Amino acid sequence: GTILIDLSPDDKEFQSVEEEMQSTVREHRDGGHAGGIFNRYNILKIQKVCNKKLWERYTHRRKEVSEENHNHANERMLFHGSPFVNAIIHKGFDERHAYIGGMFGAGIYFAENSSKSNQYVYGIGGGTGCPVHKDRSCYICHRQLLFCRVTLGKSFLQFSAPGHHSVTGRPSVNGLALAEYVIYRGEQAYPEYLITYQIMRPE
Amino acid sequence: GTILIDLSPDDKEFQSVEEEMQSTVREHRDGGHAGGIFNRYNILKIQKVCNKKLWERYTHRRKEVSEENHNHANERMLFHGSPFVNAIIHKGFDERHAYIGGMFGAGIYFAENSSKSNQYVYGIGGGTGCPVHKDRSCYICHRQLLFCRVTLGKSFLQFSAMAHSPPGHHSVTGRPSVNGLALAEYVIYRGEQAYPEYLITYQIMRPE
Ligand SMILES: C[C@]1(c2ccc(-c3nc4ccccc4c(=O)[nH]3)cc2)NC(=O)NC1=O
Ligand SMILES: C[C@]1(c2ccc(-c3nc4ccccc4c(=O)[nH]3)cc2)NC(=O)NC1=O
Ligand SMILES: [Zn+2]
Ligand SMILES: [Zn+2]
Repeated sequence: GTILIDLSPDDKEFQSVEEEMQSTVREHRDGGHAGGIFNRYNILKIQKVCNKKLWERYTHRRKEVSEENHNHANERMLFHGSPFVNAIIHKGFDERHAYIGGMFGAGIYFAENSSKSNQYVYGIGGGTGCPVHKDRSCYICHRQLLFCRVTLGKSFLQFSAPGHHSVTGRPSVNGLALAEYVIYRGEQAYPEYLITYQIMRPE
Repeated sequence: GTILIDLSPDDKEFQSVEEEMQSTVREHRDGGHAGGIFNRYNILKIQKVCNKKLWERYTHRRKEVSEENHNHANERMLFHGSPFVNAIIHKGFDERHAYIGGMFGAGIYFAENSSKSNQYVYGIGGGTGCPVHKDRSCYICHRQLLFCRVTLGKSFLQFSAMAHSPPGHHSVTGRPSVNGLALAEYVIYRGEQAYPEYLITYQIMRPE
């Protein structure tokens, strides 16, 4: 089903996805333990992820949700990082992609902060870091994030210090952090862009 | 200078800290008024607090106390709840964090019962409860406690009915004399005598 199409760096679509990726980088309270130390990325590639059957699975679920929420899908574009980005662009999101111990309750997690999703590229907590150097802050190995179309519908607003289709994990302390979100059905997200980058060591 | 490092639920360090939380829940004489009604917590996250500077400030004070007490720091792990948990992990403890009207005197209070420290998450007596529902028994909103390394030194034993250190003492141990299920509470006078080692984020859990 799945084909990847390169966006040229000169394409406006490449440029708006890049800018979203760069501009939603923030400092993390772990000092970069999980995701490494950086303020921006070297963007290597941006690919549109085209799969007709996964896309129809998304629009169909989107429909159902809009119709349970006064015609409002409450659709966002959000980041997702995972060691399973390959399975996801081929087979779609599903239960095995759910973060069981997630801070806002078991489900599939998405972030407004690209740098938050970056923390999960090598697994929970950055796991053991890159597979080549075991370096969570590796500046050499290439990473991927997905920039995804997510249907939130009626979102349960949860604060950190049934009748809902998602949870919004609002930040409270950390007046720097953006929102995180959780869906319970894989069909409510579609992995539209695949972004290959390095994190860049600061000056 | 503070960094917070997540511990994994599979880490035995995570597990020891959680069990310390859970196993020290008790009934309170307020029926849950200040801290809410619960028998256990839902632990969302445990982070180690790393800050090289506050840590040296802690150990320098501990050595002093230890020496003044015949080489016994009398160091414990104790809970602390406070609306200012975020400041404390950055700045450490100082006299801003002293409960002036505390039962065992003006100073900085620590509990062996996690549920006792939980009564202070939203202020003394639980203030007006969570910032969003104004509900002191809120089962939805996230709370944080600190589990801290605390130097007692020579501790003055004070019995209860339930500023400046006492004469040549480095702390007070407050021991409830009526209720023997209640565990001890402690007071220090110097912020440097405590280090916030873990930050635990949790919800109290509704019982059935
Ligand atoms: C590796 C895996 C997992 C866990 C969490 C995340 C993840 N968690 C997040 C939490 C907050 C914000 C973003 C993310 C995010 O982009 N990704 C990704 C994959 N853990 C798991 O049980 N299934 C997964 O797919
Ligand atoms: C809010 C504040 C305060 C007062 C009491 C407590 C507190 N009091 C306790 C008393 C007994 C046992 C534990 C605690 C405990 O964990 N925390 C914490 C903060 N009052 C204050 O003057 N400074 C504070 O930080
Ligand atoms: Zn590497
Ligand atoms: Zn609340």
